[PDB]
Amino acid sequence: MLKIIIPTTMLLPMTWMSKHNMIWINATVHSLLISLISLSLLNQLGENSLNFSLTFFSDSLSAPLLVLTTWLLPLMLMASQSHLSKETTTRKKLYITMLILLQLFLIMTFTATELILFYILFEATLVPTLIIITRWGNQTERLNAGLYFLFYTLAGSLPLLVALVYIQNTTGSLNFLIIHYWSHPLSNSWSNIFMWLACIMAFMVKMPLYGLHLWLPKAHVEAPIAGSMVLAAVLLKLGGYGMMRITTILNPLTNYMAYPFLMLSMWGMIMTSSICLRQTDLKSLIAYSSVSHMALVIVAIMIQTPWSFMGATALMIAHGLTSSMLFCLANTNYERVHSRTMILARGLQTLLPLMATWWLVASLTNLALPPSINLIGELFIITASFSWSNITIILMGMNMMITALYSLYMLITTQRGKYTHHINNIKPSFTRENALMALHILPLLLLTLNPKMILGPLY
Amino acid sequence: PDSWDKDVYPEPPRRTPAPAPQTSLPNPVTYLTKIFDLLVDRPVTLAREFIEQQHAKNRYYYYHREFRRVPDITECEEKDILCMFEAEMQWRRDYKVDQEIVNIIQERLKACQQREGESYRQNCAKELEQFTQVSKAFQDRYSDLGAHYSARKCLAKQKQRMLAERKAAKEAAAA
Amino acid sequence: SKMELPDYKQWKIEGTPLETVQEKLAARGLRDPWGRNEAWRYSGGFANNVSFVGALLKGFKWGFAAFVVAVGAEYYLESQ
Amino acid sequence: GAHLARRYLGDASKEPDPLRMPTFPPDYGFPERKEREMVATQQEMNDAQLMLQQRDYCAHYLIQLLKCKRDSFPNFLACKHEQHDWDYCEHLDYVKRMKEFERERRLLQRKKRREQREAEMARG
Amino acid sequence: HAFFKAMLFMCSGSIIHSLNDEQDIRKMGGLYKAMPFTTTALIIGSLALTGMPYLTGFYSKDLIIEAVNMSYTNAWALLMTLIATSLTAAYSTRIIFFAFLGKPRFPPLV
Amino acid sequence: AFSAPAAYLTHQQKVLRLYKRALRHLESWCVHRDKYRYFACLMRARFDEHKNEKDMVKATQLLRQAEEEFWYGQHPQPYIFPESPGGTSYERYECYKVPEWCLDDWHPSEKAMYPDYFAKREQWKRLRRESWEREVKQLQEETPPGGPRTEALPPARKEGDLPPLWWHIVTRPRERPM
Amino acid sequence: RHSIFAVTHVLIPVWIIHYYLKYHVTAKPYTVVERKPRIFPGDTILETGEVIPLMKEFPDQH
Amino acid sequence: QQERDPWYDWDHPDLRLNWGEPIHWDLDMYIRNRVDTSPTPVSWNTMCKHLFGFVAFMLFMFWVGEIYPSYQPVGPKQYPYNDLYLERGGDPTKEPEPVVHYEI
Amino acid sequence: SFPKYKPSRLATLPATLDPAEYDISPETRKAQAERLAIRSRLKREYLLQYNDPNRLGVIEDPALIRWTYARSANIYPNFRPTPKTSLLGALFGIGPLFFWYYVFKTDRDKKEKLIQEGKLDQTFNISY
Amino acid sequence: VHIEPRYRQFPQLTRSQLIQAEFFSATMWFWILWRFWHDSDAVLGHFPYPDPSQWTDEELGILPDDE
Amino acid sequence: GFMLALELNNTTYYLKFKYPSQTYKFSNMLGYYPSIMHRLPTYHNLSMSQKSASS
Amino acid sequence: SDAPPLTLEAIKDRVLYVLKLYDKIDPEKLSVNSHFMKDLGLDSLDQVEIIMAMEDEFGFEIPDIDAEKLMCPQEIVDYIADKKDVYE
Ligand SMILES: CCCCCCCCCCCCCCCCCC(=O)OC[C@H](COP(=O)([O-])OCC(O)COP(=O)([O-])OC[C@@H](COC(=O)CCCCCCCCCCCCCCCCC)OC(=O)CCCCCCCCCCCCCCCCC)OC(=O)CCCCCCCCCCCCCCCCC
Ligand SMILES: CCCCCCCCCCCCCCCCC[C@@H](O)O[C@H](CO[C@H](O)CCCCCCCCCCCCCCC)COP(=O)(O)OCC[N+](C)(C)C
Ligand SMILES: CCCCCCCC/C=C\CCCCCCCC(=O)O[C@H](COC(=O)CCCCCCC/C=C/CCCCCCCC)COP(=O)(O)OCCN
Ligand SMILES: *OP(=O)(O)OCC(C)(C)[C@@H](O)C(=O)NCCC(=O)NCCSC(=O)CCCCCCCCCCC
Repeated sequence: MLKIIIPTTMLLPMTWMSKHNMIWINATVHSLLISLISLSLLNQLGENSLNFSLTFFSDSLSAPLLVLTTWLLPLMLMASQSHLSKETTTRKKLYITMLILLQLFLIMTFTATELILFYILFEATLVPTLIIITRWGNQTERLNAGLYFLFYTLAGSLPLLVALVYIQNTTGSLNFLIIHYWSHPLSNSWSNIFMWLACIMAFMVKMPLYGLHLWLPKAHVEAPIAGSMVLAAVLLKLGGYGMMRITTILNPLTNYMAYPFLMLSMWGMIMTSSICLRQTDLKSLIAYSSVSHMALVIVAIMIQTPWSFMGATALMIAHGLTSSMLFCLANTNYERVHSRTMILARGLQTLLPLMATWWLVASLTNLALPPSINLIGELFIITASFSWSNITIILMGMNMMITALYSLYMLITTQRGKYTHHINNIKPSFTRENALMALHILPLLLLTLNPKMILGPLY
Repeated sequence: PDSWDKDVYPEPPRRTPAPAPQTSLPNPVTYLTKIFDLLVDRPVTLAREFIEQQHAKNRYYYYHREFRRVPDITECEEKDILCMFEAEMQWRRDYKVDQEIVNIIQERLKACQQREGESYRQNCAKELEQFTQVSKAFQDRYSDLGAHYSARKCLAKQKQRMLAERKAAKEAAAA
Repeated sequence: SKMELPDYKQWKIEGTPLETVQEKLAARGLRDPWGRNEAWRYSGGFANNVSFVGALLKGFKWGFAAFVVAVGAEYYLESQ
Repeated sequence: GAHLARRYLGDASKEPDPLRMPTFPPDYGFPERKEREMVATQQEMNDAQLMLQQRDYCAHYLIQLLKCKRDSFPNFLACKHEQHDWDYCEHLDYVKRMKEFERERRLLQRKKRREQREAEMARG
Repeated sequence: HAFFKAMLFMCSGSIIHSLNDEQDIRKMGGLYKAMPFTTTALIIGSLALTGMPYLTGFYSKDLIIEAVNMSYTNAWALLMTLIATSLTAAYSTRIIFFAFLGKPRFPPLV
Repeated sequence: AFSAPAAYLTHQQKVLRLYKRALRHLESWCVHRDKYRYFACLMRARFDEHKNEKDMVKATQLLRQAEEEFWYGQHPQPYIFPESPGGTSYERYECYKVPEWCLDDWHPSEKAMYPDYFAKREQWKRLRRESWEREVKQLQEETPPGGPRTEALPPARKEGDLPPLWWHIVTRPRERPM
Repeated sequence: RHSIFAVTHVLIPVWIIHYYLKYHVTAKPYTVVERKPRIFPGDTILETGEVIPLMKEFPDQH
Repeated sequence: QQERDPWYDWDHPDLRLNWGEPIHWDLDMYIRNRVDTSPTPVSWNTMCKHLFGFVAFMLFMFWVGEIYPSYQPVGPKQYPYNDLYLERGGDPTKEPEPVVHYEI
Repeated sequence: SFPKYKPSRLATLPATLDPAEYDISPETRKAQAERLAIRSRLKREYLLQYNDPNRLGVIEDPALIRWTYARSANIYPNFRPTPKTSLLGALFGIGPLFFWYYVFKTDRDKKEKLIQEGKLDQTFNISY
Repeated sequence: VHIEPRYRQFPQLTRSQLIQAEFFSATMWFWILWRFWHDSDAVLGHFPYPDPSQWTDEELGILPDDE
Repeated sequence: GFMLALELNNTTYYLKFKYPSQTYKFSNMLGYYPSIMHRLPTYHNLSMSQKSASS
Repeated sequence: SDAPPLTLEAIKDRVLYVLKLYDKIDPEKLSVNSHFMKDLGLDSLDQVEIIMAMEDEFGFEIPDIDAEKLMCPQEIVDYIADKKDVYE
């Protein structure tokens, strides 16, 4: 596993020893090379994971997450170099250092064998994101949003630590393999109920679960393009990965304690999908759609069936790619008009046709158009929920109806109609932005031909 | 063809009727079939025979991997991790093999339904019975284990089923 | 291209239902000042139009002739 | 339908119910009924792959019609005799069904009339 | 239905194109002689749609009606089907009468 | 759509608008031409019946009842011209309308084609640039100190001037841009 | 140039499809399943040479 | 936004808005790609009455026609081999009750 | 004389049927003139920047910023806990959750009770 | 083909379109007449509807109201 | 249907004008289904999406 | 193809053609610069019908606030030319 970690570490002295006009080129090239190297982890087994050493291991669940995390960094560098042009060399290198540190922390988090190390890295990921949001954000709210990002997570994650060090004091180990093999049932008691709550809510906050989701429309909106990209694509999936990992020790209590969270998630799908219909901010609309999509993965993990787990993995990967592309597309318009109001700039299909095509593809993939992996994950989760309960089909389908509504609306408001007259500074799209959307969307369509690569260990 | 086994993928003797014409009009289907044979089939078989001659010049083989039988979870101690790991791997392999057996039976059923045409309800009772038996066995073994399944959970399910059967037998013997 | 408008003095309501409208309006003490403007809709090739049944039987005569000649030929040819 | 008007507007007990019919034994009035004869064997019907609704007492004529279709394929105007025979057999089946309907109807209007006459003969 | 419905729509589009993107039948006058081919095509299509015997629609629609008439059917469904069969000819007559018969009602620049 | 609106519509304008609307809806009802002419003459006689009413209250009441009668008797599906706000081709060609400033972002290879057109465009741009200050000064001097009471704009008054705020009116894309 | 279109858009695709079906698709069982041909009385089997007996002496109500 | 004059020279013709004028709290719902409050030739609460009455009458007539179906004066269709018992599912080891059809 | 038209929320009253346009006062004319003056001044202010050759970018509309700020950032500072607000929030945020919980619990208890006594016809239910 | 707008006159017509329309109308009518003369039973039926009142009580096996 | 449609269409040639009946208004406005179902449910959903769900 | 490129002379010819077909207007006294009120002695209701006749002639609708101002055929021709982007 060190063959991926060490080059990511070497990215730092490389960036700090590069020329003032050569940091972006070298960083992008070597991050793409690291992604190519990380592609080798997709060769998984059918019975047990890839145990590299006592500290790091890779399963079929963490391999696609690793690949996506390594792939996102070149895209973040490509999207960030536009608005950081007037920045000084030292601060450019500091921003690239923040991105590299975030990638390294995510790489170590997705492969840690022991739960305490996983928690340590999973919490260490907060610092670079907070620094990026609160230092390179554009508006005055970026400070407050930062606080919302910091204290929402910690208030959920601090009890988790108290749980973890407790478990090692009773079972003797926190290694995932030992925990899986030596699993024991959870008795129905208040102490076990609160231990279940402590081991779960830390991942519910990061999803975010409906009710504890207020930090996301702030953090995603006020963050820069790379911050929002890393927040939507990868940082939201940490909760899902941790919950899928830790639900082993929670049975059979998960049958009883999941009802409030299940109800919250199935109603939050409708609530957030309806909120998306009336949103004057485009970035806020994308952020709320992210919560609407993550509620489905919450339900899938809670119902605890193999089809649900496969659907959750596929939906996590697909949503990461789709949300990253949508945030990039919104940022392209923002860098022209310097406003996030959706109705300010209209009829952009006439002026930017290829960008309109990118918008159409992103919108179609967002609403789970078959045979995209978004649709595969959504349909697997729907079938698992229908097996869990038939009446669920009333809600999920309703959500689908709303999902296609606010998506195409978002496409109609910005791309169709007539252009606003007073705006006259809409320059043709650069090759960098078009390449960014192409690199966002081509793997998304490529993953259709090989879905088993992103279906998790339950395949 | 010899690519697959005919005992595992059976089919009826393929009775077909000989052409018996009644009118003097020409058959367009025969003319088009001759055109397809002369224009499409012959170049394809020529290219394939060339490819086969090329393949025959380099003959190398690949082997089916054989796995030894290791003790199951029933023979492992409570906290002995090594035999537990080996038994769990063997159980996962057996689970995959059972899945593929169910897949083969389902393929038989699908081929039956398509082949028999309008008499599929009567001429495919054997396939339906085989699928019902295999599905019942698979449901008894692996159903309701859920995610995070293991050999221990399957053993517990089998023990519970055996207790239920023993109680039912004792109740029946009291009459 | 290279065409000019027809003479405007030829548009007379004579022989058209605009005469009927003019008479029923004169029976009320009123006049139609725009009657000529519409006379072109009743003057030339638009003067006569077919009815619904005649429209349905557009090619009934020729088709019936073909049908009867074919039937007469076949009936006498069948008596070999 | 007339029968619909008579059943729905008149007395329903005087006319048959199509769902529950026939309500009388097949030998209630007939002195001797011979069993209906079927020409095509089950194996012939199975091999011809006839539809289950198409597998009726008129199946042999349908088999002949299908065979004549397949034999003279390019001339799709040749099976007039076979199609006519199959249609005539289906027509005979339909008139047999109508005969059964009328027999059942008049059996019902006869039975209740006899019972009411017996009751009236026992008034005093 | 595919055949005559598609060709009826092409006839409607031909009329619309020839009348300067005008789709209201109130401004379509006498096109029986002005557009003989489109007129005959729409007449044939309306006849086929209404179930004229031995046309394309006769071999399906009339058999459908006769099948509904001899089935254990909801009586209201049968009655509504017959009324719809009448209304089909009703609106075909509307189209033909208001698009091809009478006097022209379009702008004079032909 | 070119004329600046007024603060209110006088009685005469309201009656004229009602007359035009009633005639249009009557034509929608009376499909045939001669019937429409007959009933349009009837409606014109009905309107002329009270052409010289001097009682303003009575005139307003008559207009109110006429409006009520029209609203009750309006056609549910009135005829609309194809390019009218309700027509089938209202905003059909807006997707083909491209603003002229986009031509400033063309690559020099694209501007290599159509050289005379871009020379004339440069002449037009110079003419626009050279006359902006005079138009601003004219607007400042003509406008009352409180502000413009209406949206009407004054024409050019000197010899070498252009009417103020003329660029976007003159440089409209087209009615059929493609 | 007379019929170049008919070989680049029909002949090459049908060659490729026929090769893929004949030598790859049917290499696996049950990939191409055909409906059983209809067998009528009096038919002759091409495999075993069997002759299906006639349909039992029609009543001949003509 | 649909009720506003379409012949006015709006600053945003598609949205029918002028620059600087106050914007309705619910503009995004009235964008005229959406909910319309334009006056109708027939008043509300009359269209509702007509539509609900038509739908209820249709449903009640369909239920009545279900209660009073339409059929032909024929008996049940007769099938030769025990009502095609072997074809209709099978179970050849049962020998069901013989259904007997006689000529009439 | 004719069936009267009555307005509704989704079918508003037409301008021609509104009596306000048929009872005019000098103050009404003054109000209309003032509205026209405000609209004309706004139109002039917009057109001056719209036709400016030096201007490059987007003309900033204070009304749009006010609309977005009121819809997003001005809501909580102007919120007060009232019986109406508390009741509406409690209902619309709590009632649906317990309603769906009751529905799903009832259905799942029925299904589990059916499973326990072994009458559900779970044949061919391999995948879940 | 090159025809001009006429402005209140009947539009110019070509021989080909008129003869094609007439030919196709005649073809449709000939087809209808030919099929009717050959396949009348498809419209007027082929078999007669029997009258149930004409069936005797001996054909249907009906006892003479005394048994 | 052909005959009644033709007769009522030829009726329009007469010089008589009368206001439409309620049946014609129902038929022409598509049974008031778009006029109701595209306005009431859409308004209620779009109002609840902001008044309660968002605010 | 589509409609021919109509010109200024065509618009003027059509406008004068429609006006000459109006019974209240004498064709001889009618001119391009003839005012509808001063020269021809018409009223406002007549002007509305003239505008409607123009709309039916050219197949497009003129808004009332623009229609009230057109007082001679030359104004109508200029308005139609501005509508249809006719420069010659
Ligand atoms: C074979 C044995 C069977 C023999 C049967 C006996 C012989 C035939 C029976 C006669 C049946 C009707 C025939 C006359 C057609 C009507 C034409 C007409 O002028 O009508 C005048 C008038 C409309 O004329 P208008 O407004 O003055 O015209 C304006 C201009 O002309 C505007 O001009 P335009 O150019 O726009 O044209 C407008 C349009 C006409 O504009 C219209 O839309 C009005 C026409 C309505 C047609 C409705 C016919 C079927 C309706 C079925 C409804 C089912 C139940 C629904 C009830 C829901 C209750 C809420 O004109 C047309 O395009 C042609 C009209 C269609 C003619 C062809 C119709 C044939 C099919 C119907 C007859 C059935 C024959 C086959 C049956 C076979 C079965 C065995 O409508 C009516 O007054 C009568 C309508 C008939 C049904 C309405 C029933 C009363 C409604 C309220 C009842 C009380 C409800 C209380 C509350 C209950 C709550 C539970
Ligand atoms: C906005 C979203 C934020 C996140 C929301 C998270 C939801 C947390 C809720 C936890 C779900 C279950 C917790 C406890 C399980 C059952 C709870 C109780 O209602 O059940 C009864 C419990 O009985 C009584 O109700 C005791 C609880 C009453 C006191 C608790 C206060 C609950 C009020 C709601 C507080 C709001 C929660 C969120 C705080 C911010 C069952 O009766 P009993 O058979 O005897 O007990 C069985 C449990 N045993 C086995 C451990 C003994
Ligand atoms: C953004 C908001 C997120 C909120 C996160 C906080 C919720 C976490 C839930 C409470 C965490 C406390 C659990 C600590 C770890 C549990 C480990 C454990 O099992 O210890 C239990 C003890 O469990 C406890 O003591 C925990 C009691 C709770 C103490 C702190 C109260 C905090 C609030 C609790 C209720 C709120 C929970 C939901 C919060 C909702 C937020 C919206 C048993 O220990 P023994 O003493 O050995 O008992 C067996 C031998 N007789
Ligand atoms: O000639 P101008 O100078 O242009 O002005 C003429 C006018 C008469 C308007 C003006 O000079 C004048 O003096 N107006 C006085 C007020 C007045 O005339 N009040 C009466 C209103 S007219 C009226 O009542 C018309 C009755 C017809 C009802 C119309 C509804 C149509 C039914 C719907 C058909 C579908």
